[PDB]
Amino acid sequence: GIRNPFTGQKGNPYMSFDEDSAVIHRMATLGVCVLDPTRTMSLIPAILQG
Amino acid sequence: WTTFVLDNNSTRVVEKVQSRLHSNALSAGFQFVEYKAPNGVRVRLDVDPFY
Amino acid sequence: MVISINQVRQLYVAKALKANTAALTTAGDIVPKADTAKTTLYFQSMSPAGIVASDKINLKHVLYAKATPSEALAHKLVRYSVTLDADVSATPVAGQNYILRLAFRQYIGLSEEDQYFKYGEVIARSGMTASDFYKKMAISLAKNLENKTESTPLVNIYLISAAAASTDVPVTSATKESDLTATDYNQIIIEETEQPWVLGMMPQAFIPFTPQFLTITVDGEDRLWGVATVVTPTKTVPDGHLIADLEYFCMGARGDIYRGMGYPNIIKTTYLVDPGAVYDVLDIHYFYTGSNESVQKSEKTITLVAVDDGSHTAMNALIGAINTASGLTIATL
Amino acid sequence: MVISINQVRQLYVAKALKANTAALTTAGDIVPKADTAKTTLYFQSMSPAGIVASDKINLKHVLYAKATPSEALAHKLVRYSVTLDADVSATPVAGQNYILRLAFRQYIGLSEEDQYFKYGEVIARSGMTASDFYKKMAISLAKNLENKTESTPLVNIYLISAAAASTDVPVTSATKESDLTATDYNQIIIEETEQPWVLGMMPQAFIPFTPQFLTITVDGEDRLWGVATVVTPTKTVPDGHLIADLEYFCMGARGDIYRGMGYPNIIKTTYLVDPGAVYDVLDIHYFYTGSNESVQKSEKTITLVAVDDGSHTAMNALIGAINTASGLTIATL
Amino acid sequence: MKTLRTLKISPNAPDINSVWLYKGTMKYFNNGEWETIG
Amino acid sequence: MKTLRTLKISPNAPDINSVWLYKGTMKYFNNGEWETIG
Ligand SMILES: [Mg+2]
Repeated sequence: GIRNPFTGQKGNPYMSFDEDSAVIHRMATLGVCVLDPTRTMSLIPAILQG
Repeated sequence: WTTFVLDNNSTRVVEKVQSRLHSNALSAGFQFVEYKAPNGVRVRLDVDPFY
Repeated sequence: MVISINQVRQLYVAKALKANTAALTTAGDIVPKADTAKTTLYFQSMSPAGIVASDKINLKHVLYAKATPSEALAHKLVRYSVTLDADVSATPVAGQNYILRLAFRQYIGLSEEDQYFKYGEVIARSGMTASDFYKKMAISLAKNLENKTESTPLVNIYLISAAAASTDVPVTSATKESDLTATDYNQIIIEETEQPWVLGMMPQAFIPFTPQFLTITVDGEDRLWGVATVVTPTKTVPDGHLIADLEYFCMGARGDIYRGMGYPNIIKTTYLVDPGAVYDVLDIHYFYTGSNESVQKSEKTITLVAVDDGSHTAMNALIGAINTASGLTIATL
Repeated sequence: MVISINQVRQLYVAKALKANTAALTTAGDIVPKADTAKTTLYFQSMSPAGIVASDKINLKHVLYAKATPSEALAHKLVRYSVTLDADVSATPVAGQNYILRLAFRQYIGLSEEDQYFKYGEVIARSGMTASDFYKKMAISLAKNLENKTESTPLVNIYLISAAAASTDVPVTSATKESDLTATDYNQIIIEETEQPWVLGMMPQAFIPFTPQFLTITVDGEDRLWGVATVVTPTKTVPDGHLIADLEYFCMGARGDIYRGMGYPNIIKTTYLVDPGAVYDVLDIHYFYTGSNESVQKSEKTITLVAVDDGSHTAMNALIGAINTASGLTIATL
Repeated sequence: MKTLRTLKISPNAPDINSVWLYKGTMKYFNNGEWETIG
Repeated sequence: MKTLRTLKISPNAPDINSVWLYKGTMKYFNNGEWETIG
């Protein structure tokens, strides 16, 4: 709105709302590939299955 | 530890000494001052005569 | 799937019998047409976009015409009874680890060298009876083989009590020890499972296995613990998946050889078979030869597919129409 | 404690619901006020410095309105029962060292990575009965634990004899073997202990734990000697310590923020909620939407607290007066 | 076929791979429990 | 805790650190004497 505590900018040419607050927004995109899952063996205890 | 037999070449609980009484004259004695638990836990003795 | 051919194989769906060419109204029809002098036979089938015919079967040049039921095209899911070999020990011994290995033989691939080994294991305690062992082992095998994580269904595992002796109780990864409350368990049966299937892209196959036992020490000797014997199978896979994949291949002979290759632009062949209905298969196999020095023949075959209801009403009516119209002695199944 | 808010949280204390204004004379009274067309709603509450009227709730702009029966805010102290299971041995094996490792967590820390361990050890004898083992283990538990001269201990150790089966004998560090004269002890109970609480500086926290066992050998194999099963709790913590911390924070959303920082020069804000009684809660969460450019909502909430006499009478009189004046339908508990 | 090299006299269960000699009993490990001779 | 390692077959008694076997009788050194097992 009026001030921006994330940068320190008192005054606003382009206001987003009028309630004198500031919301940060972040986005990201991630991803993990496993080519072959028969090349990883595993022994898990049976109380971890569910 | 039935698995591992504790011999004389590594423990040395009796040792050859030099004396006038016999050529192959032998000592006797041993003591443990350390235990080494699994996953890196080593305990060492420190004897304070204050105790 | 992809099949092998004797120089051609073409399929026509016999969803109905209309007995003359004028009654070809709805899709899936068939009319076995032949002349009054029985020398050529052909089938007028109703395509989804018009009337089409078959090749003119020379009735003096047929080699065999044998129709099979739906129960000759069902793969029986094989079973294996896991029991305690009483020559070793009728009771579970008080100390040993009782591990059972399941040796699959065609995992992912088509070879016998692409194996897969899953395990189920019970630490046997003092006072454990024979039935308490089967209660703990069919749970420990189900949490390995019938979990919600495995990409393919490996085996279906059942338990048989001594009071029923035929009725199977299903165990899964969610089966708790209070669900199985019976002190008369005498075997653990490990049955094959049907694989997931996509029309024309993923064929129908199975993963065969062998329950192999690990060794336990009775006395001072390591006595292979258990015995695993084959039981006569009870559950059979349906026929409709093998016949849905059989038309998809045989429509490419009379049609476009590629099916979806390059997709902005395909000629969509509309099929007429249901993968959830059982069918019957009739195969008139023949050849062609001309009256000259070319005595070499060109073998062919024609598959007909009609729906099966258990009493074979549509196929025997299809056989009975071909036999009187063409003069061929096809065996009514 | 500090809480998370939806841009504000305002708390008002309901001690006695008078009928209207000029009847509010003592500190802590309240009356919900509204108009004849049921447009706005506000609570005129008597602060100890005068009448303080709350924020006006626009009745078209209410998200929810729900109340809490004050038994949904009481913490239950978990009880574990330590018994020698009949699977391993119902009697103590004459040569084995029985060590019980209590695995505590969150100790004088805020995370579960701050773990603490207390113990209890009894080496059994040849004529060792099971009931004398539960007598001797609990005293050895009361020596490693229950020795804090400074503060109250982490857990409470009890003993239940089989002749009583419902009344627990308390075991403390003063308790010797001769004080426990019963011969039928069958379990050891490890109850949680209510941690210290001061108003506005330390919250109500707890130290969770899990009684764990070290392996004894019976038939040459290392087995866990006992089982720790959780039974239903019998002793609960009342609601006095959570609600007084809630008034400590939501009186700083209206009044003084500097709650005892520059210590001679403070504003002494009197608190109305006493920690020696249980308290119901009623929440009203609303918003405000402006005209023609400011459509964004500034969401708010109003919390009301009233003393609970067990029968939920003082809260039901408060909900019964809001539903008449404002017209909302809050569930009377 | 199952070799036991040593014998241990003890009032406790000594070890799985040894002979437990009490006063008038000779126990050894067999089938998950201690089988007495004689 | 006293670990016996050897078994000796002799018509007379061997040392206290071995087990005595003769004609069908097992004896080992317990309570200061040779005690029969059976
Ligand atoms: Mg893997």
